[PDB]
Amino acid sequence: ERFDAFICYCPSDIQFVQEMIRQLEQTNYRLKLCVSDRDVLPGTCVWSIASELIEKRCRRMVVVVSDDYLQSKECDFQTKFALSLSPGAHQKRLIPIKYKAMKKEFPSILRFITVCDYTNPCTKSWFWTRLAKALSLP
Repeated sequence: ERFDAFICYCPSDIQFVQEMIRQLEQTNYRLKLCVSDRDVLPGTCVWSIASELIEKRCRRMVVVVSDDYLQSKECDFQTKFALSLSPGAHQKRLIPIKYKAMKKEFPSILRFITVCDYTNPCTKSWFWTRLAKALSLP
C-alpha cells in the first residue's frame, strides 16, 4: 500500500538488491522497500504500475547504477520518470547508488545529484547509515 522507496535495478544487479533487503528491511531500520520481482503483481502494465508506485505509493526511489543498468530500457523509463517528479532534486526523491566498478560513464542526467558510493573503501562505514537516513525522512 505504502512503501518507503522503489528500487530501480536490472536483473543483473538483483544480488545487490538482496543485500539492500537484508541491510534495510531485516535490521533495526525496518524499511519497506518495493522490489518489482517480489511486490509487483503480474498482469499490471509495466509503465502504469511504475507510474503508480513511484509517484504515489513510494516516497523515494533508489537507482542501482551499473554498466548493465544503462543497457536496461525499463530502468531508463523509471529513472527519467523519477526526475520528472522533481527536476533539480528539490524533494530528495532520486537516490542513485554505485556499488560496482563501472567502465562506462555515469548517466549524464544524474551528474548533479549526490550518489551513495559503495566502492570507495574510505567511506564504506557511512554507506548504509546515509542510505537508511535518506529513506527515513518524510
